[PDB]
Amino acid sequence: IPCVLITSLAILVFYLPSDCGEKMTLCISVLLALTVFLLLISKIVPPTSLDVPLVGKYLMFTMVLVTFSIVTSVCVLNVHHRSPTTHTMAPWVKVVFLEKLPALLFMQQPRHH
Amino acid sequence: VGKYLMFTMVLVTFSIVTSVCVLNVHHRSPTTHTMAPWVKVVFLEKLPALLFMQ
Amino acid sequence: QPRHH
Amino acid sequence: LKAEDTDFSVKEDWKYVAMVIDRIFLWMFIIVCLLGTVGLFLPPWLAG
Amino acid sequence: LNVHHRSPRTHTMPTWVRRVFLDIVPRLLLMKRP
Amino acid sequence: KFGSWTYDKAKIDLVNMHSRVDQLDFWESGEWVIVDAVGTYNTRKYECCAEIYPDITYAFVIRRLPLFYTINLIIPCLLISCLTVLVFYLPSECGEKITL
Ligand SMILES: CC(=O)OCC[N+](C)(C)C
Repeated sequence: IPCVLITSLAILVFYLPSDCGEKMTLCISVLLALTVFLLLISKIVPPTSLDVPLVGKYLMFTMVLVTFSIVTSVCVLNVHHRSPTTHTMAPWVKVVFLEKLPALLFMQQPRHH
Repeated sequence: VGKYLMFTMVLVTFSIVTSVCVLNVHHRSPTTHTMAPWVKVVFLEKLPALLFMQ
Repeated sequence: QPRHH
Repeated sequence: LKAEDTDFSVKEDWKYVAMVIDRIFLWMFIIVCLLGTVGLFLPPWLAG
Repeated sequence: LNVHHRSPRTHTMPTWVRRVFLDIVPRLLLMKRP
Repeated sequence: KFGSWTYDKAKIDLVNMHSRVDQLDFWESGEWVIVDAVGTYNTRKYECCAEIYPDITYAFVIRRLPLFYTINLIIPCLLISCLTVLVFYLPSECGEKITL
């Protein structure tokens, strides 16, 4: 139950706005909690190498996914904090991210101004 | 005591999910989102009155 | 301190 | 407004300097991390 | 972080810092200002 | 190392019943594997006693099966170590570098 509850929070980082300034807290906490539970389980089972527990395999897979999520969150934050005085938007970035990909995801940019 | 602790952890996990959703709603602007009319009529007129927010 | 203003 | 613009420009210069320091050290740390992982974790593959 | 939060009200940027970290190093790292 | 305690080579002498340690009825462990297990005959003199005392020494060369500790130490370590450089790509405005 603790593992399931922790693993249910793995995807929350991608719905958290970049402005709240708390993506790193959530994703790092999830990763560390999963690591702790993996270590506890390792303490429980014998240290043999004939097979891996399914629960441990699942925890390890989730840990890899959460590490990927941390990397992606860092990239998303870097993209979010960009200005004309430091970066330039290439035309392909516009035509892709502001026109095509939003349409595929049912985003519908407002473009009020 | 363990049963109580389990129940409260489930509740707190739900609260974390709800807090992510609330934060997402809080940081919305016209430049990126448009408020649907139903959102207005519900969340700015009806539900606030039920909750004595005025 | 620069103290420009 | 003119004074505000000038001050904002100088702050932007400081921010860009900080960004450049981050970028150079990111380069150095990637190089060191890859080199060190190969140097200290290659030998373990050799024996096993 | 200390360098990033500097303002004219608190600091003055040396000429050599401006020269180096706005001309030389950014080009050497394949990054160009707008 | 096995040997007689109070009888020197002139009174009791050891003979290798067979070089390899017998593993016919061995109980495999799942953590180690016996690569080689060989008994060697030796004689040596001791400062205690004026005579030569023989002995047979067995060397068990055992190899560790690495899957368990790989999964439970090495890969968590690598995943944590992959994040060491990300702080330098994090913008200073986001207010989360020190945390990472
Ligand atoms: C005589 C006697 O008791 O010797 C004991 C020590 N040892 C095994 C080295 C000879």
